[PDB]
Amino acid sequence: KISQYACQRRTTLNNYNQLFTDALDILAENDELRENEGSCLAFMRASSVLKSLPFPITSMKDTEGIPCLGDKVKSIIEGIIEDGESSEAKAVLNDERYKSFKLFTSVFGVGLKTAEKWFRMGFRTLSKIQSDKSLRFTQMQKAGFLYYEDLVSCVNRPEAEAVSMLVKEAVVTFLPDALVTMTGGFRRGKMTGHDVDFLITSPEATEDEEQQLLHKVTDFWKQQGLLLYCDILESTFEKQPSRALDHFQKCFLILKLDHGRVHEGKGWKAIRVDLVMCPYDRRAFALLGWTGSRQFERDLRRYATHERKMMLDNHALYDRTKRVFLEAESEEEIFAHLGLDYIEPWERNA
DNA sequence: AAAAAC
DNA sequence: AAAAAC
DNA sequence: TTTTTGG
Ligand SMILES: [Mg+2]
Ligand code: NA
Repeated sequence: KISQYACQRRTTLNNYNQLFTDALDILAENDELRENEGSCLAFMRASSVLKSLPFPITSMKDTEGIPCLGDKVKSIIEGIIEDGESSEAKAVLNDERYKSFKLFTSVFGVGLKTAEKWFRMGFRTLSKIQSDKSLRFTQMQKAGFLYYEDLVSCVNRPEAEAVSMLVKEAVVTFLPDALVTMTGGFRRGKMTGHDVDFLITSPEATEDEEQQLLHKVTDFWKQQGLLLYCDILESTFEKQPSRALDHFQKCFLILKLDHGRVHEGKGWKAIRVDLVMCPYDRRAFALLGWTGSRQFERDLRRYATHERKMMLDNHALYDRTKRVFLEAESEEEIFAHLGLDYIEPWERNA
């Protein structure tokens, strides 16, 4: 029997139903842009269960017993089996509101609100936006346009590994005992990604040392002419669990990666890097949260509430019946507390 | 406000 | 048919 | 959009 929760499935990078999940991913993106939460969530769950399957869907009998697939999803599956394409998703791909949303949000610093504001102002290309004498861009959007070609072209495992070394070298200069862990998609065994995420924690660090680290590291890169963009968000952490973002201290950077650190034109590459500074006692929760994937986390939180009367987030796990916070030194302990079998990072690609 | 994250 | 999906 | 409706 296949579970409706991504956290009770193994989802590797081997997808047998990519023609189906591409269509569902487009329809989900279309409902996410039109804000429609309900439909959007059902398509992501459908697309997610299909990625977990150890076989391709060739007939409608192949959908029997698979959760998450209702009358609409089955109609899209039946459409792809017949013509080999989705008329529903092809419609969305030719739709100007989607093309424009996909294009505008692809800029670093432009989200759903700016993309819609621009689409309603009659804009359809990034060229017309930059040429427009009236528009005023945020320091973030100015960075996003200035390094667009570098950011829109995915980062790879040699580059991510070159960034990891660079991050580690900067951190251990200020905190020798610091543990730096590459999270996100790369930790899930991905070959490519848009950014490289990191989790920094230090057992021997003082409270002042934890707060001043991201400033010490970013100014160090600024002095070396490597910092292209920087935004440090201060910690709001305590801790009341609620039914988003993390309260950990973090920063969103664009780093200059010299080609000589990887194995040309510029001699460097603009790379989007996220650094998350977390207290040592909360490290497993932060590592479980920043590893992802989005759907895996959503289902970990969903399973915890609905099947266990527990509240999980990036900071802690709370048992609602025992009225106590559950302590964990590893991701394996969080899974244990939840009553789940451990899922390896490269099996969380839901 | 809006954006940045899995 | 109506509602909640954390 | 899917699921649940006294499961
Ligand atoms: Mg990432
Ligand atoms: Na964006």
